[PDB]
Amino acid sequence: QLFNNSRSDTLFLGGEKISGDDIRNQNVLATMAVANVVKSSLGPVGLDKMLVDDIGDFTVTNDGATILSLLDVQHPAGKILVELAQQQDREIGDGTTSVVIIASELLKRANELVKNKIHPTTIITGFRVALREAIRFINEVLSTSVDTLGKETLINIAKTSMSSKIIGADSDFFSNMVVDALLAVKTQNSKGEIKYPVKAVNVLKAHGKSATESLLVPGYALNCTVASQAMPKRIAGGNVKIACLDLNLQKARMAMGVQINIDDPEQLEQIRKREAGIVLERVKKIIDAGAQVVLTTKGIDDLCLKEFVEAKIMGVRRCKKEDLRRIARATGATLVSSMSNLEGEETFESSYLGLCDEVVQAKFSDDECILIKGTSKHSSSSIILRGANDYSLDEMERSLHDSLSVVKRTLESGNVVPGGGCVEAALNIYLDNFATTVGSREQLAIAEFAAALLIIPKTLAVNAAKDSSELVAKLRSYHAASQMAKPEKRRSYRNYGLDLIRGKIVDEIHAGVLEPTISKVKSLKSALEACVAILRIDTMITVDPE
Amino acid sequence: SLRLPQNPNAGLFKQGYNSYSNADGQIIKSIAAIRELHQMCLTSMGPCGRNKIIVNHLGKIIITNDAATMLRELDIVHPAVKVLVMATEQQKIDMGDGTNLVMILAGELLNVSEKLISMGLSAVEIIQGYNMARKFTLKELDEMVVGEITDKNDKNELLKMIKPVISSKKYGSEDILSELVSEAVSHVLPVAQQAGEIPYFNVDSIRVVKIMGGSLSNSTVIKGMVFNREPEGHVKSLSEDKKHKVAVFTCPLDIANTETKGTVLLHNAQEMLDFSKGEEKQIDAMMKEIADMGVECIVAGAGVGELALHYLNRYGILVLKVPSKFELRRLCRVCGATPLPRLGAPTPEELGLVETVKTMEIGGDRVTVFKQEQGEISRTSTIILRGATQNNLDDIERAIDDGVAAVKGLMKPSGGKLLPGAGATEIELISRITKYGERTPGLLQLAIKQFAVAFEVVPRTLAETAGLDVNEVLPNLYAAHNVTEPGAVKTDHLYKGVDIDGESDEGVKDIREENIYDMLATKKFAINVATEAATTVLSIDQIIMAKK
Amino acid sequence: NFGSQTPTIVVLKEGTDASQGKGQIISNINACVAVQEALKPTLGPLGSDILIVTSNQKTTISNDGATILKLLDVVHPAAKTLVDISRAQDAEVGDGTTSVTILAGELMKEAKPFLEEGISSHLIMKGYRKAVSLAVEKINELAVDITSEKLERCARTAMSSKLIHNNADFFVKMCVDAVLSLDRNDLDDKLIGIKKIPGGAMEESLFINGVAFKKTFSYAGFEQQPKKFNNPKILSLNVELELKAEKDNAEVRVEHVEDYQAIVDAEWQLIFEKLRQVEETGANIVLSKLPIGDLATQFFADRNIFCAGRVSADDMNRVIQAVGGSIQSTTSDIKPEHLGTCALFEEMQIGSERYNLFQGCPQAKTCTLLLRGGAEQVIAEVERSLHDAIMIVKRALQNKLIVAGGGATEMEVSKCLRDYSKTIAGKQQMIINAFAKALEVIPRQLCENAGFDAIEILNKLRLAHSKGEKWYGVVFETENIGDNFAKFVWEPALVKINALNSATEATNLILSVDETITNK
Ligand SMILES: Nc1ncnc2c1ncn2[C@@H]1O[C@H](COP(=O)(O)OP(=O)(O)O)[C@@H](O)[C@H]1O
Ligand SMILES: Nc1ncnc2c1ncn2[C@@H]1O[C@H](COP(=O)(O)OP(=O)(O)O)[C@@H](O)[C@H]1O
Ligand SMILES: Nc1ncnc2c1ncn2[C@@H]1O[C@H](COP(=O)(O)OP(=O)(O)O)[C@@H](O)[C@H]1O
Ligand SMILES: [Mg+2]
Ligand SMILES: [Mg+2]
Ligand SMILES: [Mg+2]
Repeated sequence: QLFNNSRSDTLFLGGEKISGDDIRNQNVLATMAVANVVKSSLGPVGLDKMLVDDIGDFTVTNDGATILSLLDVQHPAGKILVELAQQQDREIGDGTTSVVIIASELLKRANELVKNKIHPTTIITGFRVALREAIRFINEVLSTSVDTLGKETLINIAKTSMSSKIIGADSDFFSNMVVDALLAVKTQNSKGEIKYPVKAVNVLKAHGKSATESLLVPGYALNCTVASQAMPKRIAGGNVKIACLDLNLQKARMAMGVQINIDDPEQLEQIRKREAGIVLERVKKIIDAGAQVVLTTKGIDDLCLKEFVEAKIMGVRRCKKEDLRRIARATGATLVSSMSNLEGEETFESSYLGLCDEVVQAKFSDDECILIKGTSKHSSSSIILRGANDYSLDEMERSLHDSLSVVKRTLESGNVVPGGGCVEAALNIYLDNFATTVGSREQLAIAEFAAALLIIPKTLAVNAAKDSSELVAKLRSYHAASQMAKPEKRRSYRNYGLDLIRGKIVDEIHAGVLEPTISKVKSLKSALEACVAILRIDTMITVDPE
Repeated sequence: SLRLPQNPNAGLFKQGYNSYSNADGQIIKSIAAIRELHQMCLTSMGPCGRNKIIVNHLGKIIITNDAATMLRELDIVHPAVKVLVMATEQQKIDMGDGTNLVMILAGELLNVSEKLISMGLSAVEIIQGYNMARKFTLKELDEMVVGEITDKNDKNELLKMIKPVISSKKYGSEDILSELVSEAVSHVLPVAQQAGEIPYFNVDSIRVVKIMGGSLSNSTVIKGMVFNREPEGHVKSLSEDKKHKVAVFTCPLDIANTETKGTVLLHNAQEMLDFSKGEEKQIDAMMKEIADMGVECIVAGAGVGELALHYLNRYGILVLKVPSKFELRRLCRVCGATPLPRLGAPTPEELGLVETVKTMEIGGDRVTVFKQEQGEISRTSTIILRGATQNNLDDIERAIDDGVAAVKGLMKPSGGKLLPGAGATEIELISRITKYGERTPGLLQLAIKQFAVAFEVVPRTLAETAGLDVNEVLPNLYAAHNVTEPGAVKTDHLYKGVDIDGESDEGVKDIREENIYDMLATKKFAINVATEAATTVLSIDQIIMAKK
Repeated sequence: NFGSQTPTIVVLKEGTDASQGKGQIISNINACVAVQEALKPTLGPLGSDILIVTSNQKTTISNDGATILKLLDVVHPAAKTLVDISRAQDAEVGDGTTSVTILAGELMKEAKPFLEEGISSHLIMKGYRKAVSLAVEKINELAVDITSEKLERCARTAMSSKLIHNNADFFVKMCVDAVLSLDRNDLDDKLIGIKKIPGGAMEESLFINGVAFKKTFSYAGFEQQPKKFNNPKILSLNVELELKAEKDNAEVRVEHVEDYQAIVDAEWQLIFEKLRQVEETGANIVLSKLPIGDLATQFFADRNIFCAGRVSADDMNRVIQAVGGSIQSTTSDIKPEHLGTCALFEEMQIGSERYNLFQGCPQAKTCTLLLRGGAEQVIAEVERSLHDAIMIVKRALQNKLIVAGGGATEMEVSKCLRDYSKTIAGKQQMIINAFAKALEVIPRQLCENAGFDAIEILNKLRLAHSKGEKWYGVVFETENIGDNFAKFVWEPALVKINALNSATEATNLILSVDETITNK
């Protein structure tokens, strides 16, 4: 911090050498330097940010998942928090902003314990006994989500994930959208275990009216253009057959290394004809099957387009692999990589075709989308987001994508807990009485671990531009009486948090904000494992590149 | 197509010259340029105001919460911002009180004018609007005045004067800082009750000497003055009573050499023998007439010779150096002596009266003190200001200059004419000026209306700096002035104001019992010069610069 | 309009630093914590020293807060408040500079998380300014009104954390006698002026009842004079004793050649007349600020009269108060009564440098010891250690106040602040308790340098204040904690009052600042 140290005094290293508490201080400032951009983005009162790529392009982002991934940091101690933000997005999909703040403060608050001659091995042991004591207390205080006869255990869950976004005001409209979407795309596996594949719904970047008037599609929406303009755009009538092909349908050459050689020039035209005919024989049998709509991964040549225009078939090129599996899964078809069977003959059976009620191509602000609705075998869903531009919709795309992961977890695990820093304030009262029981040096480690957990409710008040100590002192008073509740419900002074729009302490159950308990579990372990990685480092050895 | 003609007929003037007309939103930019440094003044008005670090190119740092002082060092590019610098500089020179206010108002009048020019009001009508508001503003300040001092010297009355002034600059503790000024003001004033003489007071009388070390509680009020000098011959505690005499000479204590080629000339050995002893006997003979008058300390104006020093410390005459003009003039006012440049006998009527001259250790260096007693009082007293940080000595010293400048406000006008502080004087003008807009017809009513809206910045600033939410504290205070028919006739709703610390809601428990008020003479010229700052910026529609 | 560019008018000059945001005041705190880290391990007797070499290649070694920050040219504006606090305590006291800086550091470091919260700046300053008023009053109760038992113990603690602490058995015996020569209400610091002698060992020093000044010039008749006078007599002069121009001019007209011989003999006549008046009064020692020529020193060399010159005015003022004479800038007005006397005179070889010793006076106002050492930093460290200790025993004579050392003052004040915060007002309970545990940084680092664990110490201090009413503190010898009154460790209270007032003024100065402007 003060000055640079001596460069390899009687050590003979090509790179730099540093040791002592100086690098330990640099890791604290390194974790705090990358955490300051995450501070202002926490809670509903947080504001968004924009990252410029020095080419004019910019992107608005609130969550610290992709912000820290875009910020190219060269200090390796900061890379662990960068990967921690990416790690938490994969498993849980929510709380990337919280683990960076929690992990940074645990290292910041533990920095005072370093110069007290408390070893890091004793500090992490005091943190770990506080962790498993906190997990059991979280397992005591949580609650199942069937919860009540009315739903609204899913309408309220969406508000927590939808808060701190541009469309947080429209969360009342989008709360019904996300719950209706994930209940349509469920599946069955492992003999009774229900799964909810995230990203299976199609998020379209449309422009137009507003985010409030975003129409929920009762079915999947394919984002691709029509091949020819002379084709029929709208196909009515029930039992519309869906064909999902992937083989190469355009005219292709012979095998990858063979050479066509012929002596008799009479058959030179005939081999040209059958190469043009062998590709049309495949299109002939699809017309015999009567598939109104056909989808292909590869291209579609003009030799095939004439047959679809004549027979009124909807041929669409330039489909992707991951989409057609969901089309076949929803419409009831099966993925056809090639047309063949166990016998030597080549044919096409009608069982490979799907079924849907209606297919309509719609265009909105230079965005052609094929609206497939009314799947008979299994339902599907897609959300057409509408806003100002593509870069504003990227925040909405991440806002919706994080909302599916949160609503995924509350259905997989019915246990939930209230927001507003309730459990973060409750663990402090639980750990203070436990810190005195253990006696020896781990009291300060467990105590300072509890003090670091209060940063989540404190940051909600700091970013709100209000008085923070009064809200924290009132939240401290109610949680202080929870441990001394004196059971005989009348077990009140629990399940309360901050209300920032009004600045009062009210019941979070009635306010309608909840979060699954599994997000709290994985966030605490991943935050502490990152804290263990930084505390145990003593000396750095940076080797310059050759 | 690839390149424009790049403004033809531009060679009329130099390439460095640039024009800036009212169009293209440039008047909005000049308001935004004021908004850059105006927000710096928001954190610096009030008792909870925060000082500012200003590192000059030389490295001399001054820490301060005032505006006129901070704007001296900053080199400004925008000319419209320099109007505020010289407007606050005029405020400091004349009255020495109320400069943050000038900036705050002259900046908010340009802020509300941003809305007026955007609506479509012509610039000529804007100046007529504020001028008609100014005549009504200065009229009502004389009407809603309450209280008066009526006594030049009193222990309790000065607490009402000095305390609200120094409360902005380095609040700290109230009693220890206020007593140093109220004690020193009584020493220098020519009281002379029941004589009919004109009062007189000088800003240069009270002066603060900065000494490092100690603490703010150990500060004392010295009757006389002090320098960091060393006696040459000997030091003396001077435990002898029966007061000494003082003789001041502006010329050096040496032989008056010829101005034109003073050179020795010795033709023979008889002159060589007597020339060495002649200088000794001549210097000794001049000291006999000076020594027989009973003088024991002489203040010299320039360098003193060694031969003259040998005969001065023979009889125990103290020597003091004052190598400057103003340092020598300030000392004569204490003892009341009349200097004469001649080396002869001081006149007995012109000899000064000083009882004791002590030399003690305060800041580790040698200092000479000239404390008088209750008998034979003197003027131009000093205040020993002790502190730890030299930067804090600078700002506290200028707070005494602001307090001494506030004492000047009592001499010229007929009396004190105090006003209620803590935003009460600003919030009262909002209702009076708003009613004045309803009485006058014409398109100037919006200018009168926005002039009242600009006065909300004083209660809004004190509520923001006090760590309170302005959305709840401000409209709660309007209820005291929106009210009618309430019991008491002798109405006491005028003393309601903001509060920095304490009760909820905020209307302060009067500014009364609190003993905080404002001066009428400060508010008169502040609103006058603040309106002139907004007048000159709004009246100009084209700006021309050079080299940048 | 006059140009196609139309440049946008910037408010400030080009190159001016940034402005309001998040982290401005935190950078000033971290800047103070950075400077505070360098002075951190230098606390207490079991600390360390700091080696600094500036651009001019001047080596220096020290453990002080004023000297370390003096040589370091600090350009950061908020960090120079520490230079100021240290300088201030040194000036008014000369001891405990570091303590003040570490306390200033921890109050600002403790104010860091409150500034991250929504606490305003004035609320934190009101807590310390209201708490420091009780700390000053509490220290007055901790201090004693001691008058019995008639200096020795106060000097041993002031010499800590530097060289001569281990040699306190020899230096404190003669250092107490330095201030006893000074009478009340004068306390002249220039009389304790001590010089440098490169060469020798510190153990061979001795106490001197007078002055010892370097001649700085080799005269032609220096060896002829005797070095030992049984009953010497000192007379201070100021006239220049050599053949030159008389009074700032030189112009002599001579017409006749017979008078040209007489005017030269007149100059030779008056110069011996000037010297004969010095000879007739019996002045054995002659001293003058101005130079003395070879003509005068050889005239004095014949009849056993020592002389010297090339001395400063500060040295001359110390000679008068030692011998008790006066200054006479004229040879004709010399009388016998104004001549000073002493017991004996002897010029001794000290580090390849000659010094004129005076000693054995019945009443001497001067104490001046020769500092001999190996390196130039050894003699410098012995000077600064004595200069810090001499101020403590100096001001101990001004007032008799004694408080317990070893970090005992901070713990007793902190306990009452915790009781005062427990009672009233709610909001400031966190601030005062934060000031309480932040005030305990002095015994915190004092034991970390000793190698002991801080948890076992700090838990023992709090729970044992009931029987350890006021004199409860740390003991380094027995590796235990006990009463300091039995160990005879004492320290005045003036270091404690000026430390808290300077530290409270230092932290409150920049806590009322949220800006940083740097032109050019
Ligand atoms: N309406 C609300 N009221 C109070 N606290 C809330 C509210 N919405 C969210 N929070 C708090 O914000 C924290 C993180 O919110 P999150 O939705 O993860 O933000 P982001 O989407 O930016 O990651 C949660 O721990 C929760 O307690
Ligand atoms: N303790 C206090 N309580 C209420 N109001 C105060 C207090 N101290 C100062 N004020 C108000 O704050 C205003 C600040 O005036 P200011 O322009 O800073 O004076 P100065 O010209 O000395 O800088 C004053 O007019 C006064 O009414
Ligand atoms: N003999 C001693 N026993 C215990 N503590 C001591 C002793 N001498 C000094 N101290 C402690 O050392 C601290 C610092 O004093 P000192 O070393 O004189 O100055 P500095 O603050 O510059 O290090 C004091 O707070 C005092 O309590
Ligand atoms: Mg979220
Ligand atoms: Mg004022
Ligand atoms: Mg010391």
